[PDB]
Amino acid sequence: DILLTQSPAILSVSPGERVSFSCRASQSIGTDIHWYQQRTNGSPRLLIKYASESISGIPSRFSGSGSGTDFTLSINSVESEDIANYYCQQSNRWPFTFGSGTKLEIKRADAAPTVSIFPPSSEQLTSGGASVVCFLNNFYPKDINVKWKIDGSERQNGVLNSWTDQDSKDSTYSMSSTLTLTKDEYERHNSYTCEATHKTSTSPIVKSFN
Amino acid sequence: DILLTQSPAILSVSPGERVSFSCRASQSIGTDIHWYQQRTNGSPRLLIKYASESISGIPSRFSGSGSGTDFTLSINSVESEDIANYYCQQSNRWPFTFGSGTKLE
Amino acid sequence: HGSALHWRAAGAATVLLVIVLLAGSYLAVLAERGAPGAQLITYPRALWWACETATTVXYGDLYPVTLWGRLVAVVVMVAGITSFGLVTAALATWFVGREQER
Amino acid sequence: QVQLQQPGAELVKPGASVKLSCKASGYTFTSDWIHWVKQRPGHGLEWIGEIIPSYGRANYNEKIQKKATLTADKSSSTAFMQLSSLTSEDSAVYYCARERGDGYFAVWGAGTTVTVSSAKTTPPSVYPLAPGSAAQTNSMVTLGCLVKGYFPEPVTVTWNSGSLSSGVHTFPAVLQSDLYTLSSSVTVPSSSWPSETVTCNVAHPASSTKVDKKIVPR
Ligand SMILES: CCCCCCCCCO
Repeated sequence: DILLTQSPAILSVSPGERVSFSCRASQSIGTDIHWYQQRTNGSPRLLIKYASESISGIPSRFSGSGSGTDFTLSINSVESEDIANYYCQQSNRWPFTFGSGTKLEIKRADAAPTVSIFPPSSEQLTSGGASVVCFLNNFYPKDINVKWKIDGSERQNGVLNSWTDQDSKDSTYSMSSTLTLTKDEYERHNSYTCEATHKTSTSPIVKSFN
Repeated sequence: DILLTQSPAILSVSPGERVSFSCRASQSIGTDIHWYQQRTNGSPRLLIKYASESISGIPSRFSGSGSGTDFTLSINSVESEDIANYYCQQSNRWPFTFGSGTKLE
Repeated sequence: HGSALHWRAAGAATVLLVIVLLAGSYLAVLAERGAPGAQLITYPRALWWACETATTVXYGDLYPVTLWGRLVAVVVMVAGITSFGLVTAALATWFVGREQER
Repeated sequence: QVQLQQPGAELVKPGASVKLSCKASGYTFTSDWIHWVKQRPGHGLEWIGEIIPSYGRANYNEKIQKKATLTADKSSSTAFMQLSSLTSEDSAVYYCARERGDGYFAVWGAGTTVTVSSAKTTPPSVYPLAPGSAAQTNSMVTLGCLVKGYFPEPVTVTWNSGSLSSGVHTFPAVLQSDLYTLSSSVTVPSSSWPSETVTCNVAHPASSTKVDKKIVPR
């Protein structure tokens, strides 16, 4: 069957530049290639049909070119909403096949994380245990670390972290750190501390509550 | 003439896994490829004809796929009786030719 | 309706040919999908294929590889050849009648 | 309007079988094909098979083992996919798509998340996340919701029924002891809260549940 190769798998570009995704077929397929966009947790969306034909509803900065074996999807002046995975698909021969996909990245300006710590809810405490949630929102680059401290002492057990993909709105990243423990252990302590260490500052941004 | 390349020559797999034998032709031959099984001291036996068409008497775990130059013979959940040599054969152009064969372990 | 039989049949062959072209396009795609390597698998180019098939042109850009795709092809060829042959026969009948009067 | 409607999720026991649905809307022709595409977490699109409703014929991907069986019903304009004898390999999002017989997928369904596990369905518990008494604020304030102890994926979290979209972060779920957990954050101007209501909406299709949680100060 027809193999479609998308290389490289990741394209990193500064906001405003022109980007080009590459799609190569293992044999000549004329102009029978179609392009799709899939954002995080979204369904794929048709951008270009038959290599170069535009679709209504799609921004004019999207264009396509090529014929035979080598095809190109281009974006003039990349912006934040363009952050997604890009797939090519051929309809020249049965069966239809898909490319492996290319992810788009945007190199924005460095941004310090906005830290917020949240005490457990009364609804949860009533139910049983307690979860202390800390939000590290809208930072860049994605590399970041979070330290939990209880009464001045570093805590590691009961900590589950979660990072998001690059954001479609401002090209930043975000992470959530959750310290989960029972009310039987939550009560015998006073201060819970969330610390954030990021490239944008030698001094770690700290948030706490009693 | 048409060269059929079977690589690797030996496939080693744990009992129960899915295995895939590879057969590559030196030029496009559509789906004109056939697969054979030969056990120790036995005669070859047809498993798949025309790349994907099944044969009566052959266990359903045997399947085939591919077209053009690259063809695959697959076994879903390999068992002991599958231990043999596997050959591909093309009938697209004269003369018919055989692949070099892949042994299953 | 007592218009000349040869012109009626010619008209009928034309309408029938158009039907064969449309049905042929539909049935070819239906037959060819599922066969690895088949190119006759989208309707617009299938109709183009039907046209060159009915006229016997083919060029070789598109053709069926399956049994049922080829059977559909043969029907399209015969319908095409018969239709054009029926037009020629109608033209002859016209010329013959007019040469008698002349 | 939404042309292809798929259920949000299906929970399947290892070895069992499920029948996914795809309900079509809008213009329907005799030349329409319905395709099914499998996508495992963090991976690409994989073509499964196709069916032409007006004739009923179906074709399948031959490179993979046949787990699917495509049928259709012209009366209800619904396409069905019968996945049988499922394992963990088959756990993925399954999209249906419409092709006008001209080669491309014009519209896609929202996808049905299929989870294969021996576990049991568990509705999520939603907890409010209001700032503590000591927290100071600038021009903006951050609120949140805690979706904990649900199974299986996914959950859809919106703020004020979609009215609040800007400044919203819904983190990927973390799995531990057969239970998923995530949080969603929202940032509104501090002058607008709690003067104006902020409420998160959490829907868990696998248990047919949608609950709200208004975010009030402590
Ligand atoms: C004579 C036209 C019949 C078309 C039949 C389509 C073939 C079905 C493929 O199994």
